[PDB]
Amino acid sequence: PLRLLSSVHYLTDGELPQLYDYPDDGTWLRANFISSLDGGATVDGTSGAMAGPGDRFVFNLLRELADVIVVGVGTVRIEGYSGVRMGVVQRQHRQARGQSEVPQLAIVTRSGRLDRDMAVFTRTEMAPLVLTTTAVADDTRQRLAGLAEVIACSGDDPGTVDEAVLVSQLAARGLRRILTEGGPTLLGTFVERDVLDELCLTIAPYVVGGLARRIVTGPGQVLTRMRCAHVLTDDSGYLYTRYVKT
Ligand SMILES: NC(=O)C1=CN([C@@H]2O[C@H](COP(=O)(O)OP(=O)(O)OC[C@H]3O[C@@H](n4cnc5c(N)ncnc54)[C@H](OP(=O)(O)O)[C@@H]3O)[C@@H](O)[C@H]2O)C=CC1
Ligand SMILES: CCc1nc(N)nc(N)c1C#C[C@H](C)c1cc(-c2ccncc2)ccc1OC
Repeated sequence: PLRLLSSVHYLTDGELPQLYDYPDDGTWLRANFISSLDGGATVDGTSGAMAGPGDRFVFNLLRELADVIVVGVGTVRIEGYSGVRMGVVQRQHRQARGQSEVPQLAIVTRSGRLDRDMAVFTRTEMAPLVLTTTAVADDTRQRLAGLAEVIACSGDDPGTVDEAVLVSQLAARGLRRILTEGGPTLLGTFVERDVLDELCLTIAPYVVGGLARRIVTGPGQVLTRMRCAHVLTDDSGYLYTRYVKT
């Protein structure tokens, strides 16, 4: 029943994006996270310490393929969260794929409490989207006029975000190829409401002890079965995996 894996195939620079192709139609919510061997998501608050050149490469490539990046407000506040920086060649490939110069950025909040002076608003080329509830949308739209387009993503309850609606709200705006990179609360909701189509997980060859939290936090408890689509590796021992529901 058991089969041993090993490096069978070197990936040319055009084969690697075909592995991470989005579906030709429909909407698709992809998660990219990185994790240690013992399920540690962070090393002293950062996740950048476990990320080597390999992971970074896949990380930027995934950004290059996305119409939009969804991020929770907690992650966006953290020390050195930039605006999405597309290099000159990345912008080229995106144009050849008919996408815009840079992927759009969507910030999720239930509270609507974002500042006019946040890092995310200030040095991003293009004005980010704010995904929040019906309850707070209008006041948030006012408080951030000229910084962000504020979009209500409530379903049946005006006091919260319905994650399936969030996703549909993005598709509505031609932003059907979605990517999320954190934080663990947002991913938590995406998993609990079962709207996560695909998980891209980097397994860093480290153990970090028991202090770090997982790539997912929250009260949720589910058993979502996924299919292994591929596993990649480099000389440093990392595993770059792709899993699809169901
Ligand atoms: N796994 C990794 O690799 C990552 C690890 N981290 C680490 O984890 C910590 C941050 O964790 P967290 O604060 O959970 O990161 P988040 O990005 O998940 O911040 C979550 C915020 O998003 C808003 N929100 C509103 N509706 C939703 C919804 N439906 N789903 C999700 N979020 C929603 C809330 O903001 P409001 O309160 O305004 O409603 C909530 O507080 C940091 O210490 C950082 O070091 C950070 C990034 C990625
Ligand atoms: C590159 C790290 C990383 N790898 C993988 N496989 N999945 C992820 N979700 C993240 C991540 C991350 C968080 C969002 C993050 C990355 C980076 C970052 C990404 C790429 N190069 C330098 C920094 C900076 C700040 C960050 O949070 C504050």
